[PDB]
Amino acid sequence: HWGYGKHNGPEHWHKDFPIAKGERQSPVDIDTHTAKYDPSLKPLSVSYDQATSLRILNNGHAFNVEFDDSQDKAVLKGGPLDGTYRLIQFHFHWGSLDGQGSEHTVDKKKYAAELHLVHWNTKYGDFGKAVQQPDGLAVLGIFLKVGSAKPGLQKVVDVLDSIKTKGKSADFTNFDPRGLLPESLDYWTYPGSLTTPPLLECVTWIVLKEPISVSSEQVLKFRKLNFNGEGEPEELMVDNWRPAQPLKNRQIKASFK
Ligand SMILES: NS(=O)(=O)c1c(F)c(F)c(S(=O)(=O)CCO)c(N[C@H](c2ccccc2)[C@@H](O)c2ccccc2)c1F
Ligand SMILES: [Zn+2]
Repeated sequence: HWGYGKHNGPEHWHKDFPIAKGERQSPVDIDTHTAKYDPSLKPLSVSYDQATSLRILNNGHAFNVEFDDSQDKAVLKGGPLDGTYRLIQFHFHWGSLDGQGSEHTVDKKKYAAELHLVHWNTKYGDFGKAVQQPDGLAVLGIFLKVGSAKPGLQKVVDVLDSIKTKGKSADFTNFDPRGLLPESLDYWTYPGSLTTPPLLECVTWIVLKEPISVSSEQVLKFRKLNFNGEGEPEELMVDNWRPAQPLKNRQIKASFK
């Protein structure tokens, strides 16, 4: 039922998922002056050299690229994390215009889009068990601004015409997610939640300070996707972001300054 429109969007999600009004909901505005530099935070370790992508799917909310996570390959650790987290999928959130689209904001600034690389804690054995845990997931968030093209994105962009509508999927092998990272791994971190139903409070968020640049043409291709299925009226997949939620009790920590 849920989606991103007037009658089913963010302001409605609490009826099916009352945690929507919980104490550790995401995204949030990152007030960069209030974030605490934490000298005890470790550099983030991103090891994606053996990542194995499997498919790409239009799920009617966004598109996912899912990875084979049955071996110890693409892993996030260090930073604020205890233990090892395995990459399972990435997706994006983006706007109808370049001035909105991100879920997190930085001093109220919205970016054109936001990339989420979703990892589960290997101590829980699989992602379905990990989402039931308060430290089950680590999501790496990367802002996108419009400027110069991101060459590492173009393989994604060029397959989107094959998954235009809800339910469509394709083969999507040998995609290297290292091509979506910025130069710097400096980050903010805080405890939060999934930003889509079921909104589980299971995520350690790690948001990189440095955005990647993508071209205007690359993001225009995201905006040609459809929310609807094949043979329903066409509704462009745009503005699939949840707005910032109350920070409540929480402290955002910075790895830098
Ligand atoms: N922004 S976010 O990172 O919070 C987020 C999304 F915004 C998002 F769009 C997805 S999605 O799979 O692309 C479509 C909505 O379910 C998921 N996918 C969930 C997921 C995938 C892999 C491992 C854990 C969670 C979703 O598929 C899910 C939710 C709850 C329980 C199992 C799986 C997601 F986690
Ligand atoms: Zn997301």
